[PDB]
Amino acid sequence: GSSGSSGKISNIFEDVEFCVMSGTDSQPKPDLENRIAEFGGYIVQNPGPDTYCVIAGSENIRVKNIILSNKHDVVKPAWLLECFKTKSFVPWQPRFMIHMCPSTKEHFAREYD
Repeated sequence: GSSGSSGKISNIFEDVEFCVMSGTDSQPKPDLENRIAEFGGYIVQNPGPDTYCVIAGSENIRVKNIILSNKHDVVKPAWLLECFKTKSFVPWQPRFMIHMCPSTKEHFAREYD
């Protein structure tokens, strides 16, 4: 709907969709969902053509389906924290990303070397 003077912490995730499948002990699944939004981010249920990426700390039923399709990329729920603690858009890392399309993974392969 509409709004007035929103009280968002930052806009780092401005116009950025987010889909959380599962979280961790310290932080529950619906943990980042709330935060992200506060940082000017969008939270959906199912990943689509207008989705940045997925956030999954482990492998689950739903998460799997997304993996099989090999269309989107999976990321750990921790990477999100680094942004909440530094209030900035932290650069993707090989330790945070769990699954990356064959078009993106290739790029990382080089970096490793």
